[PDB]
Amino acid sequence: AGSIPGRRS
Amino acid sequence: AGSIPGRRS
Amino acid sequence: MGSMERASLIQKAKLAEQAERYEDMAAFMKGAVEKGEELSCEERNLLSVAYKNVVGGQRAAWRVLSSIEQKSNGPEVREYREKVETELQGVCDTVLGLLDSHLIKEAGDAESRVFYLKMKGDYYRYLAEVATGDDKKRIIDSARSAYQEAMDISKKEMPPTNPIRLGLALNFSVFHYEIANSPEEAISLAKTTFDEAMADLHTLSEDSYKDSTLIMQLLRDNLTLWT
Amino acid sequence: MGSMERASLIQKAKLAEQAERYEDMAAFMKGAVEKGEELSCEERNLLSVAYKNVVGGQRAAWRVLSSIEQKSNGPEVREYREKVETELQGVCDTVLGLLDSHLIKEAGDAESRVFYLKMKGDYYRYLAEVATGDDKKRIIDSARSAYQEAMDISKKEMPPTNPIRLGLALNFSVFHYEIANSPEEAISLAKTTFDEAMADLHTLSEDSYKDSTLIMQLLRDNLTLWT
Ligand SMILES: *Cc1ccc([N+](=O)[O-])c(N2CCOCC2)c1
Ligand SMILES: *Cc1ccc([N+](=O)[O-])c(N2CCOCC2)c1
Repeated sequence: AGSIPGRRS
Repeated sequence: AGSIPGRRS
Repeated sequence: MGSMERASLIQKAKLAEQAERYEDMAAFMKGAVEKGEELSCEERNLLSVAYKNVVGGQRAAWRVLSSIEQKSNGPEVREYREKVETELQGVCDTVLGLLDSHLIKEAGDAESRVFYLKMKGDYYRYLAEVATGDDKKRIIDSARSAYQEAMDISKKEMPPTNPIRLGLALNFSVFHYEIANSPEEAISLAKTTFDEAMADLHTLSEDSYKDSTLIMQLLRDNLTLWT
Repeated sequence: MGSMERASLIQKAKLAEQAERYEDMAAFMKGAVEKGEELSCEERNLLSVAYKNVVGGQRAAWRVLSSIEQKSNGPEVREYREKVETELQGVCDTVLGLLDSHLIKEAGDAESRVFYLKMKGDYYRYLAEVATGDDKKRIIDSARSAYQEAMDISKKEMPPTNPIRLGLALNFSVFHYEIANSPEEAISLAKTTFDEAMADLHTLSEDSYKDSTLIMQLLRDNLTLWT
C-alpha cells in the first residue's frame, strides 16, 4: 500500500 | 493574469 | 532523434504525455519537427503541450527564486536563479529556433500560421519576463510583432469563436497587461474578443460551443481580476 | 559539483526544494555527499527527499507505461518503458553507490545507520519493482537484508515511537506485502509496530507526539487496506 511519502523536508 | 493553460493535449 | 522514425517519435510523445514525462515529450516532438515535414493539427498541439509544460516548470521555479533573491536584497540565491534563468532561456531559444527553421515559413493555412505565430509571441513573452534593460525592449517588440501578425491573420481568416483565435487574443491581452504596461489595451482587447465571440456562438454545434465558451470564461476571469 | 563549496551545495539543495527542482536538488546533495564528510540529520533528510522525488516520478511513469504495454499484449511502448526503466535503475544505482561509498561504513550512531540502511532497503525495493526473473531474487534478498539490519539496530537502540524506527517498519511491511508475497508478515509487523508505539506515546512531548502519531496513522491506513 503506502510507504513513507517522504517527498517534503 | 491567466494565459491559456495549454498543458494537456 | 535522427535515427527514430517520425511516426515512432509522435507515438512516444503521446506516451510521454500520459506518463507526465514532459521533457521527454518535448525531445520527441523536437525530433519530429526536425524530420522536415509540416505538422498536422494534432501534432502541433503535442509540440505546444510539451514545451508549455517544460517552460512552465522553469517559470514557476524562477519566480520562487526571484522572490527569495528580492527578499535577501552569499551569492548562492543569485547564482541558482541565474542557472534556472539560463536554462529557461535555452528552452525558449530552442522553440523559437524550431519556429524559424522552418515551421512558420512553410505554414500557409491560417490555422497553422496563426498557431505558430502565437507560439512565437508566447516564447518571446517568456523571455521578456526574465529580461532586464534594453534587451528587454527588443524582446518585447519581438513578442508584440509576432502576436500582431497572428491577430491580423486571425481576424481576416477565422470566425470570432475559433479557439485558436480566442487563445491568441487571451495571451496577447496578458502580454499587454503584464509585459507592455498597457492594462487599458489588455482590458479593451479582452472585452471586444469576448463580445464578438458571444455574438457568434449561435452558429456552433454543441461540441464547438463547449470549446469556445471554455476560453471565453478565461477572458472573463481576467476581466474580473483587472476591473 | 567538485568546485562548489559544501555549504553552498546544501544551501542550493534547500532552494531547489522550495522551487520544486528535485533533479537539481539531488545533484546538489550528491555533490555534498561526495565531499566525503558525514551528513547531519537535516542533510540526510535533504538527500532522501531529493532522490525520493526523482525516483517517485520515474516509478509513476514506469507504472503508466507498464500498464499500457500489458494492455497491448509496434515496439514503441516496450522501447519507451525500457528507457524509463533504465533511467530509474540508474538513479537507484547512484543512491546505492553513495550509501556504499561511503555513507554506511562511516555511520556509527543508530540514527544515521538506521536511516541509511532503510534507504538501502528502499532503493533495492524500487529495483525489485521492475526486476524480472532470477535477478529479482537476489535484488529482493538485498532489500530484505538491509531492512533486517536496520530493524535489528532500531529495536536495540531506539524507542518504539522514534519516527525513523516507525518509518522503517512501515516500509519493511510494504516490502513484505508488495515484493516478498508475505502479506501475513506485513500485517503482523504493522500491527506490532503500531501497538508498541501506542504504549510509548505517554513519554512524549506534544511535538514528538504529533510526529509519531502521523506515521502511526500510515501504519493504520495500510492495515485497513490489507484487512
Ligand atoms: C523513513 C522516514 C521516517 C520518518 C520520516 N519523518 O518522520 O518525517 C521521514 N522523512 C524524511 C524526510 O522527508 C520527510 C519524511 C522518513
Ligand atoms: C493557444 C491555444 C488556444 C486554444 C487551445 N484549445 O482550445 O485547447 C489551445 N490548446 C493547445 C493544446 O493544449 C491545450 C490548449 C491553445
